[PDB]
Amino acid sequence: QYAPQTQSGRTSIVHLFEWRWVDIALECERYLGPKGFGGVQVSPPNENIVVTNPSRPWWERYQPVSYKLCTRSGNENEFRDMVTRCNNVGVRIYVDAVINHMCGSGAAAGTGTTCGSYCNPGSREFPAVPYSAWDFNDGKCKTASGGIESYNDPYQVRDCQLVGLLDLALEKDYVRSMIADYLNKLIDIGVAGFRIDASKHMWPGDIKAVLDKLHNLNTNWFPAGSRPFIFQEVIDLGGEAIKSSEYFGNGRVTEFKYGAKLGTVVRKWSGEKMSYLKNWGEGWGFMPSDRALVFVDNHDNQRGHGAGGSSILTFWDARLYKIAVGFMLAHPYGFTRVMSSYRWARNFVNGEDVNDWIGPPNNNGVIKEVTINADTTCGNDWVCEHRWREIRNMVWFRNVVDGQPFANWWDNGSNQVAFGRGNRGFIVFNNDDWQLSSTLQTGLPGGTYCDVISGDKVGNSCTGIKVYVSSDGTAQFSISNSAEDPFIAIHAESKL
Amino acid sequence: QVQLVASGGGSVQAGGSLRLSCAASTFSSYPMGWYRQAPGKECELSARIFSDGSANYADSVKGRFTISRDNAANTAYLQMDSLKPEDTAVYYCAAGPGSGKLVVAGRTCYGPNYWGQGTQVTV
Ligand SMILES: [Ca+2]
Ligand SMILES: [Cl-]
Repeated sequence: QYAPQTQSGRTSIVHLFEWRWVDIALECERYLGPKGFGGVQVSPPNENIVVTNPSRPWWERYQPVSYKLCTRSGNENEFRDMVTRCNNVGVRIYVDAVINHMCGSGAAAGTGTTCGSYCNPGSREFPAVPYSAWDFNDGKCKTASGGIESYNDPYQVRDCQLVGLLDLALEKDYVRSMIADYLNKLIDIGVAGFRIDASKHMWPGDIKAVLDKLHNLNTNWFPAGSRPFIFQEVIDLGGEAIKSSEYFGNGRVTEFKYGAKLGTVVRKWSGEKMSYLKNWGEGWGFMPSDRALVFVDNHDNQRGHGAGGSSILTFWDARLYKIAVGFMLAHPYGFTRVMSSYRWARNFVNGEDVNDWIGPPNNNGVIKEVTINADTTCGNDWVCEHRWREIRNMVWFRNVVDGQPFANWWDNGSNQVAFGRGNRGFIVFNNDDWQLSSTLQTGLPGGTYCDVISGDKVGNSCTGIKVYVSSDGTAQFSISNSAEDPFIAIHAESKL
Repeated sequence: QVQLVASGGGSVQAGGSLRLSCAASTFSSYPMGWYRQAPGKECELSARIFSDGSANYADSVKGRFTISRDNAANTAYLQMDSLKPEDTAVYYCAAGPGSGKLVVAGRTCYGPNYWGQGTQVTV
């Protein structure tokens, strides 16, 4: 369950937050495939309750009402078409699995659902699954309010209701079997793995129970007994009863310590210096690399009050954002996930964005298609960070240096740093307020390389900065602190 | 419940020395550091010691301060030699896995999760 199952050589996945199935299918063929992306993490493909107040927030999709593959992203055959078309071009699909809960206990009764299924939250009624009141924990919780009141007690965070969400009784075989049925159908459709949403709120044992019921991957694209990729969402920044190391037995885990620590470093807050990133990795208190799923930001914390507060960098902070994403991508620690989001009107009142609920680009609830401009950027308010040359080329960079050891670290004692990945790639950063001028050993074979951050190798030419490494592997680097993108990168396949 | 109690501190003349101590009742297998907050100034990381023993040092203290741990008593240490009046500020002991924050004087310090009450140093 630890292996990503991506096509050999592909080392990252992108979160196409709220994209429609028809757009992802196309995106797979027109771009993800050609650009070496390993796979896509899609938003919950199961039916959820419809929220009109606020008007269709993104989070309504974390309130399941059934497991019918029917949502604002698309129907089941659209979903199927997408999995077939992405796999056929070497791009895996990973489903966001919301299995710890159904919708909010205080929702109205009726069919106000993405697929018209009926449900009565008040009575724990979900005929379309079907689930009854005895399929929920209600009695098992011991807090007075029935909700989570203290994260210092593992029992209530796993047996009580997260923000009113009807907590599913995952200890019951009936429940585990029903969830496995949903995930297995997905597997049979072609899905390569899952993100286990809100793992923190479930017992590791119940997870295991469900996981062990899962089928092997679809032999149409994978070899025989291939196990699905499992990466559990556990927000562990320390200071709590629950720790991520408790779920290592089920698969990998989201290391939120990563994005928090890196954001601070790159932002140069609290006296942090990039030169301190020499021992980046487990050394910094992080979980074991082969258990980590890393990212700079996620759909949740990029909205601020998530895991990491304002230290988390996002596309709003473009310049610095690209440097962090680039450092993570060049560095060997963990398995990387890049974020691809959508724009919305932020409105911070007393330190909190009260518009952070706003859902994906839409025309009266109907999600907008993702339009591609000739310059390869996206339209209709989709940010498409996964298409910024700076990030796109670094995903290629990671693919190219795969398996190569961290090497040739250099730093100017302040905020200028650089390192290599064996003899296949080198990267330099200038995060100081002054010019960077140095002759560094790149570990790369002599030659002329295209800087993949300022340009691209097209035909027999570079569109941007050219770096010349002499026979002895050294090269002169010059980056003004005022450069558009204060870091250069070159690799085996960017060599002219 | 973890509690980080810092010791040492006080006033001293320029060029003098001070040794700060931090006790913890949390073990010591993750990074522990020392931050300092001067009046009206941003919070700054002074020195950090990683599990393996390697350390980070603010360029302005490098060669003048020496961070260390004991393990045999769960105590971290920060020896401050050749003190300078610029070193005047409140020093906070900081430790733990993951990350946390310290909200002081309207400013927040992103760091190690657990902080100490802060000891006053004056040069
Ligand atoms: Ca639960
Ligand atoms: Cl996540």
